[PDB]
Amino acid sequence: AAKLTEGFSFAQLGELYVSSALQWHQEGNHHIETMVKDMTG
Amino acid sequence: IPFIYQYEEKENERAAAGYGTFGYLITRIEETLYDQYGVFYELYASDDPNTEYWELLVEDVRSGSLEPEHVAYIFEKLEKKTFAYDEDEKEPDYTVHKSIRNSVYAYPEKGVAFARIPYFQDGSIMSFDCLFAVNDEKMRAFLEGVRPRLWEKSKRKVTVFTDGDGGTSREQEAIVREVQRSQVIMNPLLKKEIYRSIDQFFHSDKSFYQTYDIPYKRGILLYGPPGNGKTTLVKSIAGSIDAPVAYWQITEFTSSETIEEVFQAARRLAPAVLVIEDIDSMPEDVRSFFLNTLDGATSKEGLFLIGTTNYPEEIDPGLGRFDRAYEIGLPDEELRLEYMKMRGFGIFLSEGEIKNAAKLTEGFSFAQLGELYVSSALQWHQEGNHHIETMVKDMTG
Amino acid sequence: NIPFIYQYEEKENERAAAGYGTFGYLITRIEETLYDQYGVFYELYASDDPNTEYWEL
Amino acid sequence: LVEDVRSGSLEPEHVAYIFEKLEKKTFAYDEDEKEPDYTVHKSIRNSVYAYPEKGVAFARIPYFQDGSIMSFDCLFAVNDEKMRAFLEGVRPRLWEKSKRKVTVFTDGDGGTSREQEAIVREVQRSQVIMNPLLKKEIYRSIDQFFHSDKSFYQTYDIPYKRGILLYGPPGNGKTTLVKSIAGSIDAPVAYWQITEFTSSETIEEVFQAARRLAPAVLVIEDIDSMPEDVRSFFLNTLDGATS
Amino acid sequence: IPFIYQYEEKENERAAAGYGTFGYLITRIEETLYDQYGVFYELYASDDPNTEYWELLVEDVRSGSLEPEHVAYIFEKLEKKTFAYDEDEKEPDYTVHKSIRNSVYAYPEKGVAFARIPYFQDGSIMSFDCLFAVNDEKMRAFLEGVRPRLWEKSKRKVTVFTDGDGGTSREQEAIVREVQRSQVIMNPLLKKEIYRSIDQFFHSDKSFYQTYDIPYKRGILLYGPPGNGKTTLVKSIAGSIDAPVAYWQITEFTSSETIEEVFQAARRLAPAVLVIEDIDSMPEDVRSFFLNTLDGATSKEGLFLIGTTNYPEEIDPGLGRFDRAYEIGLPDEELRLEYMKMRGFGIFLSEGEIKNAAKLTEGFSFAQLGELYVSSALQWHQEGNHHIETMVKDMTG
Amino acid sequence: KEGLFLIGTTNYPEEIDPGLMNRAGRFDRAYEIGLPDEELRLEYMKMRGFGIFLSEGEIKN
Repeated sequence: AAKLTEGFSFAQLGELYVSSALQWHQEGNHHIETMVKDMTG
Repeated sequence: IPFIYQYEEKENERAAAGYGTFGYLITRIEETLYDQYGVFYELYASDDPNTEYWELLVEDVRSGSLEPEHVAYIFEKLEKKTFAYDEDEKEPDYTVHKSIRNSVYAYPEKGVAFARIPYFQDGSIMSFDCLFAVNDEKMRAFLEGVRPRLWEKSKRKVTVFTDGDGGTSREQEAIVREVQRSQVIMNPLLKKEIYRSIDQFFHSDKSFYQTYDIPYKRGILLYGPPGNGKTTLVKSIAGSIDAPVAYWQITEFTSSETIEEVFQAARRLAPAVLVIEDIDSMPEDVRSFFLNTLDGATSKEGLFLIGTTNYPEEIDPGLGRFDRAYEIGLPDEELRLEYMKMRGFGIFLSEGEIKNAAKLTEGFSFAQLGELYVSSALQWHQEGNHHIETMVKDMTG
Repeated sequence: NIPFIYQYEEKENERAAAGYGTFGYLITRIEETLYDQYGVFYELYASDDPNTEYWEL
Repeated sequence: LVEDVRSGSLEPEHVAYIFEKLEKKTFAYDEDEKEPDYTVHKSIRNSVYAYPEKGVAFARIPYFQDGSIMSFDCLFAVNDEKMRAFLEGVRPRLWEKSKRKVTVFTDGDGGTSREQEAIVREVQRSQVIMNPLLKKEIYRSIDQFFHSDKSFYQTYDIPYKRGILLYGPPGNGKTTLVKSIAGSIDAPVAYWQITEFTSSETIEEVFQAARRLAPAVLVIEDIDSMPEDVRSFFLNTLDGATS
Repeated sequence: IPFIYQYEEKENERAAAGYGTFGYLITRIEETLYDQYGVFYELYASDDPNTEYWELLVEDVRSGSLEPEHVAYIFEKLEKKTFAYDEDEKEPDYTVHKSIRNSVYAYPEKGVAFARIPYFQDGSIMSFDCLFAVNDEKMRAFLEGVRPRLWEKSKRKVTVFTDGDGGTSREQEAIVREVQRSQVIMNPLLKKEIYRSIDQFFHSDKSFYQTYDIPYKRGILLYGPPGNGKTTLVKSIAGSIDAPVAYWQITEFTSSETIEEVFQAARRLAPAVLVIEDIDSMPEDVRSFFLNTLDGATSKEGLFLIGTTNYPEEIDPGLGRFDRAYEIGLPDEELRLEYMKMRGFGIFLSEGEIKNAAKLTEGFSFAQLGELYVSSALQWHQEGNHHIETMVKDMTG
Repeated sequence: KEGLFLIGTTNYPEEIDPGLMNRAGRFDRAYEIGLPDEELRLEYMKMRGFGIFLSEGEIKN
C-alpha cells in the first residue's frame, strides 16, 4: 500500500486509514486497493 | 494621619441597600423548601446568567412533566399563571400553565430548586434567577445532566442558524416529516459508503474511534451540476440520523464571527450533524478562516459536517481539505424509477407506466421529475387523464 | 460555622419590596372591581404583557 | 484567585462570608464557554480569601444596583512590601500556568479575543513523519532558543528573537509539526488567528499579549491571508524588539 | 396672575442635594490645610476636567519626590495605599505608595493643593478632583509651570502615537538606548547640513529665529531606495536631540481627524521633533489636508518634522512643500566601514579584516551589513571561525 | 445681509468644478499667481532680510 500511494499526502493516507478501518470493523475485510483507486477517482 | 470626614454613623446607616428585601425572600424560600421536603436548600447562584437549564425548567413546566414541582408563589398579587404564546416566533404555543416568574420550583429527586424573584425597575418588571441545591454533589450532578437532556430534546427537532448583522439567529423547528433510510434516493454504491461513516459516528458505540485512534469528526462535500437535488438529498440524509440536526444558512452577513458562533452552538449538541448548503455562497474573505476551523491546529471534534456546492472549484481549492468530496450526477434509470415510486406516481400510473416513464426521462433532474409529477397530477385530477408520454415529450422540447 | 462580615439585623419594614405596595394594591382593587361587576374571579396572566397584537385589537 | 479556589489549591484560605443570605457556593459552569467546567466550590462573590504566606487578601463585596447584583473587588495587604512582592509574582505565575494551556487569539470586530484551551488531540514529536534531518534542525532551533543560554544575544547585542516559516502543500505535517510543540517545550505556545477583522489595532493587542507570555512560541497559521493594508504595520511590529 | 402650585415649602425642603456632604468635605479640607500650613486655601476647580497636572501629581507621589506633601486621608475606611500596577500597559510599574484617591496633597511652596474625593455611584467608586490654591497669583504660576515640567519629563522618553479606529493612542516609552551624534551613520556633508537646522532649533538659544525673522518650524523629507536604513537613521537622528521625540505611526485608520489629534499632542511638547515614517502609507484622501497643516494659512510652529518615503513621487507632488528633501543612497566604502565599527565587527575581526570587509561589501545595504553581522557572529561564536570573505561572496550570490 | 466675499485657492485649476467660474455669484474673476520675475525676486530678498549678510551686489547677483 505504501507503493500504491505514490503522490499521497499524510492527510490522504489518514482518510485511507479511516475508510479501511471502517470496512474492516464493519465487514471483516479492508479492501485496501479498491479504496486507493476510489480515492484517485 | 488626619481624617477629613469625621461624621459618625448611626448603626441604622450601616444597612445594605436592597439586602433587606432580598435576604428576607431567600430566607423564606429556604424555610418553605424545608417545610415541604424536609431538607435544607442553599443558594448557588443569586442571579444566574446561565439560560440552558432555566429553559429546561420552563419546558418541563409547560409540558406537564412530573419532575419539577411547584412549591410556592413569591408575591401574592403578581402573576400565578402565564402562557407560552409569543407572537414573535414562527410556531405559536398556546399552552397555559403556572408562572415561572413569581414562582419557586424544585426537582426534589435531583435536589435542585429554582426561584424567579420579581422586582420593579426602569420601569419594567424584571427578575433575579436564583438557583438552590441541597449539597454540592447534587448540584454538580444536575449540571452534568443538562447537556444530555438538551441532546435528547434536539434529536426531536431541527435547528436552523441564520447569520444576520448582529449575529446568528437560532430557530428550532418540529420534525413534521421523519425520513427512513430507504427514502434517500442516491447512487447505491456511494450511499453505502457514506452511511459507513454515519452509522459508526451516530448509530454505534463510540469505541471504534478509540480502538483505531481516529479523530471523532467528519466533513464531506457533495457537489455536482445544478438542479441535481443536492439540497433535498442532504436534508434526506440528515433526517435519517438519530442525532440533532443543525442547518447553517450562510447569508451576506456571514463573517468569521458568525462561523464561530454557529460551530460553538452546534458543538453543544455533539454528536450532531451540521448541514451547510451552498458553502460557495460564503464571502471570500472568511473562507481561509473557515477551512481552518475544520483542519487547523485548534479544530475540534463532535461534528459531522455535510456541505453542498455547485462550484467545487471555489470551496476547497485543493481539489482537498474536506475528508471526501462526492459527485452527485443526474439520476440514471433505476434512480429515476425509485424516485417515481417514492414521490407517488403509482397513484395514477400502472407499474408498466412507471417503468416506461423512468425509461423516457433520460437527462431528467430530480426537480424536473418533480415538476413532471405536479403537472401530471392535475391532469389526472382535472381530466381523469395523465398523458405522461405526451408530457415528457412536451417537457423535453 | 464560618463567620459573617455583615452583622446588622434588619427591622421588619426593611423587607418591604420597592413598588410592590402600589402594584399589589392596584391588582387587588382591579380584581375586586371586576368581581363586583361580573361575579367571577379574574387573575393575572401577565403583569407587563410584551405581546402587542391583541392589545392593538 | 478563582482558579486557585476552583482547583482546591492550598492557598488561599476562605476566611469569611460577607452576607449571610447571599451565595456561599458557586460553580464554574459557563454555557458560553467551549470547555464546560462543572466544579462546585466556595463562592468568590460574597467571600473573603487570604493568602496567609503572601500577606494579601481578597474580598468580592456584593451590593444591589438597579436591581441587579454587583460587587466591589477589594484588595488587602499586610504592608507595602508584601503587596509589591505579590504583584511582582503575578506574571511568573501566569507564565507557568500558560505552559499547560494553549492560548488562541482570534481577531473580531472590536479586536482580538483570547481563549485558553487544552489541545483536543495531543501530538508527540515521534508522530511527526518527516525527513529526520529536517525534523532534527527544526526542533533543534526551537530547543536551542529556550534552553541554551542567551550568552550569544547579549555578547553581540543581537535581539533575542527568531522566526521560521513552514510552507508546502496542505496535509503533509505542518499542523502536526506545530501541535507537537505545545506538549514538547517548557514554554507557552500561542496561536494567532488572522481574520477579515485583522487590523493594525489587532496586531498590536496580539504582540503585547504575546510578549507578556515571553519566553513563548507564537504561531501564525496562514500568514498569507494577512490583509494588505496591515502588512507594513506588521513588519514594523516585528522589528520593535521586546527581548 | 394665578399660581397653580400653592404648596408651601418647609425650610427643610430648600436643602440642596449632595451639597451637605460636599460642602462639609471642602470645609474640612480647608480647615486641615490651615492647621498644617497656616494659610487659607480656596477652591479653584470643584471637579477638574484637566488631567495634565493631575498626572504630574501622581508621578510626583509615585516617584517619592519631596515636593508634594500628603496632608490627610478623606475617609478613614477607604484606601490609604495604592499601586501603579496596571496590567493594560506595556511596561508594568510595581510601585506602592500612598493613595491619590481618598487623599489630600499640597505643594506648599507652590501654594496649590489637590483632593481626590471618593463617592459611590452606578455602582463603581468615582471621585471629584478638587484643586485648591492660596491666591490667584500662585494658582496662575502653578498652571504656567505645568508645560515646562511635562517638557523636561518627555525629553527622557519617546512618545508613540498609533492611529486607531476611535482615535490616536499615546504611548510613552523609556529611552533604554541613548544615541550620540557620532553614531548617526550618514553622508557626512548632508549630516552637517541637517544638524545646522537641528542644533539651531533645539540646542541653541532661540534668538536666531527672531533676529532673521524666520518661522520657528521645519519639515524635511528623507527618501531613497528601499532597504537603505532610512528608518534606523531617523530614529538615530531623533535620539541625538535634547528634546522630546514623538513617533507618529500612520495606519489604515489615519484620517484628517487623527492628523489633528497627533499634531496638537506633539505641539504640546514644543519644541519637539516629530518622526513620520513611510508617510507614503497614508490614505490618499487625507494627503491634501495633511500638506496644508505644514504650510497652509493656519499652519503652526514649534515642530521639527522628519518624514521618510520610498516614493517621493507620491508624498510631495511638487517634486516641493517640505522644506528640503534629502536622498539617502546605499553606503559607500567609508560609511560601510563606520557601520562595521559601530555595530561590533571589531569583536571578531582585525582592523585589516574590517577595512577589507568594507571594501568587499559594494552594493550592500545597511540591513544586509546587519544580516552579515548576525550570520558572521554565530560562526565565530559556534565554530571559532567567521569566514567573512566566504560569507560576503555567498551572500552576494 | 450683508455680503460674503469668497476667496478660493487651488494649485490645480484643472481639477476645479467649471460651474464655479465666470458667474457673478460664485467666482467671477480668477487670477494666476505665478513664479516671480527677477525684479520681484530681488524685492523679496530685500524685505526678507538678505541684506543682513549680503552686499548690494551679492543680492543683485
